[PDB]
Amino acid sequence: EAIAFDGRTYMEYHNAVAEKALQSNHFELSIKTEATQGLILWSGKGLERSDYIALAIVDGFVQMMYDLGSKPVVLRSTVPINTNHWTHIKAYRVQREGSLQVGNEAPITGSSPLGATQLDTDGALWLGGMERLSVAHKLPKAYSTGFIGCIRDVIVDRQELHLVEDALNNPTILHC
Ligand SMILES: [Ca+2]
Repeated sequence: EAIAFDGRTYMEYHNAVAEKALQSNHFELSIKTEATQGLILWSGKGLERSDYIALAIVDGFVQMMYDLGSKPVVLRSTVPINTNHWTHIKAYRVQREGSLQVGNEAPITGSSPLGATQLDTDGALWLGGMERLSVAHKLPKAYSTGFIGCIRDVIVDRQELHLVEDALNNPTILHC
């Protein structure tokens, strides 16, 4: 079941099986797009003070960004994502270290600054864009740009995410 996004489509989900302290994050999914800029996924409370970890298309390539409390670190892929062809994306973080693998490229890795190791969230996860966009002039434009393309087989922390009935904001479902 592939879902389509037209640039104004954003779905809200909450972590499946309070204030939680997460030591790790695991994201898998496939996407299809022609976009050079766009927010794919944002996990965090979404507030100015909140920690986060996100996936986005910045200037033609997928990149992973996260701030656990000691400033953000970015991991940028070397694969052009706007081929309009389905492409797999494997992303994970264990404490400070992270890995981003788009397609069959060699995994790009890195560590966020010394300090925080936990992502403090309430379980919120956004797809295609995010409600609280207080970042239009605080991060690259891609992060406040709705995604345009398709997404399928999304797996979060080893658990399959059901794009349609798991959504909470009763969105307008359009398939690819
Ligand atoms: Ca933290």
